[PDB]
Formats: sequence, structure tokens, C-alpha cells
Amino acid sequence: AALQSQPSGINSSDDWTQAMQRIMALTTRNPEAFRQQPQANRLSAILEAVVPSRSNPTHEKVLAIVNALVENKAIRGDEAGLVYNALLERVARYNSTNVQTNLDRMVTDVREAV
Amino acid sequence: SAVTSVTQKKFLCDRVMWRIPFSSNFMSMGALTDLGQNMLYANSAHALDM
Repeated sequence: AALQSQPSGINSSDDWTQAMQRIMALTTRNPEAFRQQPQANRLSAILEAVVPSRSNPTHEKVLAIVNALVENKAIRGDEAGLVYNALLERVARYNSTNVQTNLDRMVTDVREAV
Repeated sequence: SAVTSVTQKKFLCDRVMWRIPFSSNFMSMGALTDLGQNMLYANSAHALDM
């Protein structure tokens, strides 16, 4: 569910940790490959690597509950997009500090109930 | 001395409303029908025209 809600690169400042490595020039894909890019690819790998601007992990962590509910057969496989909606308007329209906390208790509990 | 004839046929129905149920097999078998549970997991809006 991290192959369905996490990207493979930068486009919102996700993967900030591995973008800080780039501007330290100690990367294992050669540090001499980062000094050979346009002035637009090093001016967005240094602005997304000094100031984080992370996305909400809610998409990932409601997609890890509903991808562990179809490996139980609790709901059909045609309801894996229709209960994605229903848990993004049940935890979102009644959101609080404690609702967010207890969303992360279904990342490990429901995962291992499989 | 019977004359040539044509046939008229009708029916009446009184004290009973016509009914069309919202089921796939057109018969009840629970108050909450099988097609009333297709917008009972995430709302969907449509126009109805009769």
C-alpha cells in the first residue's frame, strides 16, 4: 500500500531524506552525476531537501487497512475502492487528534490479522 | 339471428396502488433491498425521471 500511495521521486517533497544525500554529493549512483544536470534539476533537489513539505500519510494508511480486508475476504475485491471512500469520509469528517492516533493502530493490528 | 361482434376487455383495480419494488428480482425479502445497499457504503447521487 506504499506501492500505491508513495511516489518514486520528488513532486511534492516526498523522499526528502534521500534528497539531502544528493546535495551532500555522497550518493551511491555517483556524486558526479548530480553536478551534470540543468539549472532546474539542482534548484529543486536543494529546495526540497532543505525545507521538507511532506504529504499526509492518510492515503497510505487507509489503503493499508482496506488492502488487509481483501486478504481476509471480509469485503469483496470490488469494494476495495468503495470503502476507500468510506474511510476517507469517516475519519475525515470526524477527525481529531485521537482519531489520527487510532488510525495508526490499524496499520499493525489489521496487517497481522491477515 | 346473432349479429357480427367484436370483443372488448378491460379490468378494474380499486383500493390498491400499483407497485414496482426496487429489487433485482422484483420481490421483497428484506425491507432494505439489494439495490438500496448499493449507495449504502458511500453516497452516490442521480436524477430519477419517470
